[PDB]
Order: sequence, then structure tokens, then C-alpha cells
Amino acid sequence: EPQVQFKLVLVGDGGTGKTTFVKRHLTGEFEKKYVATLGVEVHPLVFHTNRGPIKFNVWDTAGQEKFGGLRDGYYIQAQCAIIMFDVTSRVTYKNVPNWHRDLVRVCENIPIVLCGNKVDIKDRKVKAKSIVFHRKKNLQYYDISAKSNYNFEKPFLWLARKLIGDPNLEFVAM
Amino acid sequence: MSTAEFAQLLENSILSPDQNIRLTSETQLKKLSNDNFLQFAGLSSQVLIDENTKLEGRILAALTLKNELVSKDSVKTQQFAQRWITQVSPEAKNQIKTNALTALVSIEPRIANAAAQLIAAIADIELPHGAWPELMKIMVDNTGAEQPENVKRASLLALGYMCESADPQSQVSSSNNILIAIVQGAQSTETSKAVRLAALNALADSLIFIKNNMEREGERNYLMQVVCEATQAEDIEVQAAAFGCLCKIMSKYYTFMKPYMEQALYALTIATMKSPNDKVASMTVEFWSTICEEEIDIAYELAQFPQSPLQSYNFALSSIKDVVPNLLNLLTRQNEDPEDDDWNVSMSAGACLQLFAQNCGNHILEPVLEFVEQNITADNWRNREAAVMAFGSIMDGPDKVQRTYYVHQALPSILNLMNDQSLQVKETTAWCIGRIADSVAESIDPQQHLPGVVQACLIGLQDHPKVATNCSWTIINLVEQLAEATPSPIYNFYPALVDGLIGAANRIDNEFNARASAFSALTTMVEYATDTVAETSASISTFVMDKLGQTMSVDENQLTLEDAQSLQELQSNILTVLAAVIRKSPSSVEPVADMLMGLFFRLLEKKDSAFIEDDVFYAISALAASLGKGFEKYLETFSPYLLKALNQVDSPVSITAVGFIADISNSLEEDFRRYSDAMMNVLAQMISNPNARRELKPAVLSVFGDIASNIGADFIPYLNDIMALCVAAQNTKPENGTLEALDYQIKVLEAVLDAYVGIVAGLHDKPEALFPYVGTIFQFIAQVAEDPQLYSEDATSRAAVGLIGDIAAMFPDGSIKQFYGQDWVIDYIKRTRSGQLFSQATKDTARWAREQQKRQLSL
Ligand SMILES: Nc1nc2c(ncn2[C@@H]2O[C@H](COP(=O)(O)OP(=O)(O)O)[C@@H](O)[C@H]2O)c(=O)[nH]1
Ligand SMILES: [Mg+2]
Repeated sequence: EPQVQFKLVLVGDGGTGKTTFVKRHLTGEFEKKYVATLGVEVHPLVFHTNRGPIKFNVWDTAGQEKFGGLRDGYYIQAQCAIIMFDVTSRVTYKNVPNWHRDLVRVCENIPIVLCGNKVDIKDRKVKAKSIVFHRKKNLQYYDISAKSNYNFEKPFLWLARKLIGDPNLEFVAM
Repeated sequence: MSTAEFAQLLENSILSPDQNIRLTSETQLKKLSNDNFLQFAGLSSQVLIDENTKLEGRILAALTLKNELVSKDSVKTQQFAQRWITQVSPEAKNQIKTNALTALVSIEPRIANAAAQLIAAIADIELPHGAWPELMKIMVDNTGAEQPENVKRASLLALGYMCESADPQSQVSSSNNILIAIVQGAQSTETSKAVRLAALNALADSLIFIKNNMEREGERNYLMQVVCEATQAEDIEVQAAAFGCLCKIMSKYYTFMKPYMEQALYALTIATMKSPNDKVASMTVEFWSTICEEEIDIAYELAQFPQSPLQSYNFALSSIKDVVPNLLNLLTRQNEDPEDDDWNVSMSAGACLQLFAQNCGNHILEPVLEFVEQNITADNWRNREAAVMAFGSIMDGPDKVQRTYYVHQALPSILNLMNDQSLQVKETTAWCIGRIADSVAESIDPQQHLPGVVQACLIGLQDHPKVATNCSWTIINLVEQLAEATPSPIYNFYPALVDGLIGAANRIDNEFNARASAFSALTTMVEYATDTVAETSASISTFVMDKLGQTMSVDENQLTLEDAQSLQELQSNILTVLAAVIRKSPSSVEPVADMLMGLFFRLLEKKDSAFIEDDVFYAISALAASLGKGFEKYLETFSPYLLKALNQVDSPVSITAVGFIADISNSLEEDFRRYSDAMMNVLAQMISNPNARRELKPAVLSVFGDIASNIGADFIPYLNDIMALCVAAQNTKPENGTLEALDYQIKVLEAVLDAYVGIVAGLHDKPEALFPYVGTIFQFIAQVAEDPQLYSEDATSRAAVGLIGDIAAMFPDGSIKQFYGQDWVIDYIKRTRSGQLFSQATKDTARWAREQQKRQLSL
């Protein structure tokens, strides 16, 4: 059934919190345990805007190589992406350029948000200052916590604004 | 299986609405590649070139074969190479490659792009082996200027993929200069922008691969000339890509850059930096950041290796005259719209100005401060905001004397800008004040400037939320830096600051994080609170307890997902402050511990407590530690949460649960009897749990020590079980041979000590109870005597030598005298009394052990 919707592919190292971020948005539940995603899981997230609903069909992909499934095959027809890493784990940050490259080789020009997750944890190893990923046109960075809900909506508001071409789109109380 | 059926599988994997149809197809594809790779590889190549298959399926056909040829994991990389080399027939390999080269030249770009990835993957496997020797000629021929646009573009893209993918070179032959092929596609004689882009991007992908070429002046001069021309192209995306290449070249081949910087690169990057086009200026700013970043890195390397043949050319340092004023001018291209949070050229300019300050230190001051002095009172807000941004941007790099001095001059005018009409001026001013607090807090004279800074922050908290947020951040810096001064001037302002922060925390929403940051600031206020400002801590705890109350008497059934998640963010914020209050001022909440525990239990009782459970468990545990005996009223209703926590033997929470058992045993002291039977049986099952994480075993073994020392004769029923756990633990060897595995055995052994010290202290009046185990205790003391990693720890030896003494004191009737005439015991006591190796406390305890040992032998 016709509606305003976008395919969003969520990628990033295992453990960085991709599935946890999606479930909170989906049901409000915070998942404590690590249960690695097998290939991909698809869920729709609906946001109510001042131009009515926007739907993101979120493909939550596996970050562990062993469980990758179709890998960059899942990116086919993606209209936007989120790359996630763990602010507490330098290796997950150092893999961001590769996740980025894998995305652009399949989706030449799409809007992408880099999310540095788990900022609720005392000592970060990746400081928000030193991020340079978001310096170009269709790219953006936010600190996020899937657990404290810091900057909960920002990635989706920024994506929606880019995809619709309206800089003053808001997420309104339905 | 036929082409069409395989295409159907591919298409259904990613296009079917039915999620089970997708899984099923994905599973069958993987099964096929496993069972019969030869067939799977052929079929994939056939779907890639088939006009009757949907686009998405053809792309997936290329991608999926590629992902069975190449991998992130270098073990699978070798298996994939060998499976291609050995299982696919020469005929099949030839067809597959032929089909790939046919897709490459498809009139559909997205098919061509996915073909390029497939070609790169095959090439990664075959080129080291000199298989596919036709490929390099085909790619070079395809990039000839006269070839069709799509053929040139797709082949440049493939060459680039191929080059960034070949192993740290070592495979790299003469016929077909790859460099000339790529650089020619970048020439201004190319009509097609798509081809020049493809060329410049392929060139960037190939820079590590073409190293030997770059080290030949002729080839290098030519490449630099073409890339530099490209920067001056009409098309903005071609310009971007040209500067993209320059950045990469500067950072890989810095060592060859002096001649080009002097001939033409310098003057053009300066000119381009004044461009009225924002994107064009950013590109050139990027290049100068890369230069700065490199030279900073070179300086670090040269400090660690002073004889290095590597030399800085100090490009950034030499450029200040020209670059810095142009950067400063770029600061006045801020975005008008306060709701736009995108990166723009003015932010690139600020970032680069900061790198310049770090690189060049004091040399940056004159041009920046000329600018600040000229613009801080300009009529245009853009010039006023650039002024403070420039000033804040040099608060790191120049020495402390210069920064302190210029802060003293600027600060009054900076503080006055908190009254500006312009939102963006106020927002940057609060940020600037923050930077001054963070890097040069002693520059803020306690008498002349601190009152003004505090007032500025207080005004800021009441302003636009974006300004407020920066004020909360600036307050945190002020307090973290000034709370440690010895005559500490900040505590004079705690009440004013706490009051402003509470007001900010009371905002109706969390626009621009104004509310969340206020709660972080409040956490800092609490963390650094001294006794002289105890009243203001009480304010904070009263405020957040009341706010936590509000958040829980909302109409749950009418709350949207959006509403609830905001509410839960606020509860997390609140708990951070309550944790700090409990850690720091446990006394300023115990008068209302009854209502605090009320809130905590209600929080835990809700389903959807998962996000906050641990926070609350930590909080209660730390509160329990402060209440002592006063916490016993909450134990019954806290019980199942403790047990849930004790049973998550894989979570860090169980470690603190064990700690909690230790705390209430120490506070209830003799009254811990009531709970001892339930606690012991739970601790017993945790320690003999296979899945218990490593830290639990010793934590448990120590807490047996605690309990026994608090509970005296009431420990006797557990004595026999616990002693068996200790014997078993003390005879366990390291799991392997690593440092890690050995350090853990010792951590276990230190925990057995704790158990035996506690038990001996506990059974002081009941020696008969300890008597049967004295042999086993000495077996342990013998291990302490034997292992350096135990005996050389001053604490461990003092405890061990203490046991020798204390056990002797317990049996004056001679019943254990035989343990005291052994060679190893005498020598251990002597050693513990001897060198400089152990401390006076340790030596005095050895002296006592020596006296008790002597008394035993004469019995
Ligand atoms: N503290 C904290 N933990 C998180 C956060 N996000 C996720 N986690 C935890 O980190 C683990 C990540 O699991 P998951 O979402 O499955 O990782 P994925 O492989 O990227 O999907 C889980 O145990 C989560 O509870 C966060 O923002 N803060
Ligand atoms: Mg997952």
C-alpha cells in the first residue's frame, strides 16, 4: 500500500548496539543481553511529522563477519543508512571507513548518519571532537545512547529532513 | 538449475515482502555455493548479464559471487582463493570472467559498478599468480579517450577497485602504465565529467599501489600537473575530487611535496580559500588541515626518533601570513538557521584554526588577535560571533603565559557578549568561556573575573536552550578545574550555580539537550561538593527525588512511544544525579532514605524496568552501605532483586551484589545471623557454577572471610563446606601458561587467604572448631612461602605471617606444635623479618609470629 517510506540499512561492528537501538525505537524495550543478529532483520519504524507519517524500513544487519549473510547485497536499493560504532571501543570506530566504503559502492549518493553509541558509559575512547566523517554534504554525526536515550530521534529527524528535502520538518506529537 | 530459477532465488532474497521467503531463498543460495560452487559461480555470472532479470537481482548476482571470492577474514580469503582456483574449471573461469567484462560495459551504470567489484575480486585471486594476463591490457584499452563514455568510466572504476585491493603491492608490470591510463582520464581534454570523476577517484584509490611510479620524478610531476589543473575545473564535483587527491597525496607522499608547494600548489590553495563558493573553500581548508595534521604527527615522530632522515618542511608555519587571515574570514559564513546542525565551511575553518594553533603555538597569536580586536565590537553579529570563535579556537596550543595574558584582556568584552541580541553570538560566547575554563582556568582571576563568569553562565541558563546547554557545559568545566585549587574560590558560587541549574533542569522539554545537560551539570556539582556547601547538595537531591516522583505519576496508558522514551531519558538523567548524591553525600539523603527506597522499588516494579534496573541496583547498594544497620528494613523487599543480580553470574552486576553481601554483613555485624543461612546457600551455588564469570570465584571466597569474621560461632555449620571449597581452590593450578591465567590463580589464592583470615578471626573463641583444618591452612601458608607472586606482596606476607602467629595463640595446649618446628616455617618468618623488601608493619607482625612459634616448641 502506497506510503512515504524509505529503506534504511543499519550497519556497524558486532556489539555496537544496532539491534538494541532499533528495538527501543520499535517497542520501547531496552535489551540487556547480546544476541548476535543472523544476516538481517527488517522492521518498520513510523515517525509522525508535520507532513504526516514517514516510514523507515530498517534493515538491521549483522556486524560479525561470521554471520554476515548477504552482506553488501542487503544495501541494494537503500535510500539512506546509519553506521554505528561503540564510543567505548576503538576498533569499531576504525572499521567505520570500510562500512562507509561498502555502502557507497552499492548506493552511490545516499544520506548517511554515523552514530557513536553507548555514550552513557563513563570512559569513552573515541572523543566527539576528533570525528571528521560528517564534514561532507550527505553525511552527519551524532553521539547516541540506546540506553540513556540521549539524541534518540536525531538520526531519524536528520535523515527525514534530507530525504524529503524539508530542513524545517519536525517530529510532531500525533 | 537454470538461469531463470537462480535469478528468481536472487530476486526473492531481497525483494519479497514475505520475510520467510527471503530467509528461505538466502539459505538455498548459500547451500548451492557450498554444495556445487562451480555451478553457483557460473549461474551467478549468467544472471549478471541477463536482460530478463530485474536490475536488483543482477546486481545481487555480482555482489553475492564477489562475497564468495573475497572476505574481511583473511582465513576465509585463502579458502575462497583456493576454492576458485581449484574447483572452477578453466572453461568455467573463462566464461565467468568473459561475462563479468560484458557486464562491465553494460549501458546500466549500476550493473557496471557491481561488475567492477566482481572483476576486482577475481583479480585479487588471479593476478598474484599471473593468471588472467589479458586483463590489464583490456582495462588500459578501455580507458583510451576514443572509447564510449560508459566503458571508460566503468573501467577506471574497476582499475581503482583493483588497485586499492591488491596486497601491499608485490605482484607490477611495465606494459600498460596504469598511472598514465588514470591520469589521462583526468585531463581537461575529457569532455565527460563522469569520466574525470571516475579517473580522479581511481587515482585516489591507487595511490598506495602506484608508489614506485610516484617515486619517479617524471611520472610524479605529470600527475601533479593534471591533478592541479583538475582543481581549477568548471565542475564543482571534479574540483572536489581533485582536492581529494591532493589531500591523499600530501599525506602519503609529503616527502616529495616541497617543490610543488613552492611552484604552484601554495598559491592556488590560497586563492581557492577565498572562493565565494562554500564547498570550494571547504576543500581547500581540508587540504590545509591534512598538512597541519601531518606536520603535528611528524613532530611527534621526530621527538621519538631525533636521528630520523624525515624532515618537516613546516608548510603550515610558513603559511600563517596568508592562510590564517583567510581562515578567519571564513568564520563569518555561519548558518543563519539555529535549527540547522550540519557541518559547513565556517566549522571547517574553526577546526583548522585549532590545528594551526596546536601546530604553530604562539606564532598563531598575532593574526588571530588582530582579528578578534577588530571584530569583537563590530556592528554585524557575524563578525562578533567570528571574533569569539577565533578566540576560543586558540585556547589550546600557545603557551600558558600568552593565553593567560590575552584572556585577561579579552574576558570583559567576551562576558559582555552574553547580552548580545544575536543567539549565535551568545551560543559561541558561552562555548568560548567554556574553552577558557577548560584549558586556562587559573587565568580567571577569582576577584576580577569569576563573578562575571558565573553571572554570564546564569544569564545563559535562562536564554535560548542552545545557549543554556553550552552554559551547563561551561559550568562543568569551571567546577572541575576550580574545585581542586587550594584556596578554592568556586564554592562561594555553588548556591547561585545550583539554583540556576535546577531552574534549567525544570525545563518542560529537552530541546537542544538543555535539560539533559543541566542534569549532567548537577551531577558535577554533587561530585565536587565539600562540607561547606552541604545545604546545596540537599537542594539537588530534594529536587530530583521530587522530579522522579512526578515522572512516575504520569498516565501510563495514554503515553505514546515518543512521550515514554523522553520520560525514560529524564529518569536516566535523574538517576545519574541520585547516584552522585549517594556516593558523595550519603548523609544528605538518609533523613529521607525511606522515600528514596520507595521510588526505587516502584521503578523496579514496572515492566520495562530493564533500561534502568542496574542503575537502581547500584544506587540501592551504595545507599545500603551508608545506612548500615538502618538498611535492614529494606532487605526483605530488596531480596529478590539481590538474588536476580547474584544469579546474572555473567554480568558485572553480580560482582557488586557480592559486595553488597559483604557490606550488610559488616554493618549488621552479629545481626547478620538472620540472613546467614540464605546467603551462604546462594554463595555456595554461585561458586560451583560452571558459567560464573571469572571474577566471582575470588569475590565469593573473600566474602566467606567477611561473613565468618562478623558472625563468629554462627559460622560453624558452614565451616565444613567452605573449607572444602577453599582446599579445592588452593589446589587448582593455572588454566594454562599465560600471564592472564597465572594472575587469575593468584587472585584466587589471595581470596583463599581472605577466607582463612576471616575464619580464624571469627573462630577466635572457638579453637576446637578450627582444629581439624589447621593442616590445610598451613598447606596454604606453604604456597605463600613458595610463590614470589604471593610472598613478595607486603600485604599478603603480613597476613600469612599473622595467621601463623594467630593460630599459634589459639592453641597454647601444644596440640598443633608440630607445624611450628618445620624448616620452611622458620625460614619464612625470618625472610618476612629481614630485608628492606617488607614494611615495618609486616616486620613487626613477623616478630610476633616468631615469638609465638618459639613458645610452641618449648611446649
Ligand atoms: N550501556 C549501553 N549498552 C548498550 C547500548 N546500546 C547497546 N548496549 C548493549 O550492548 C550490547 C549490544 O547488543 P546488540 O544491540 O545486539 O549489538 P549489535 O550486534 O550491534 O546488534 C547489548 O548487551 C546491549 O544491551 C548503550 O547505548 N549503552
Ligand atoms: Mg544485532
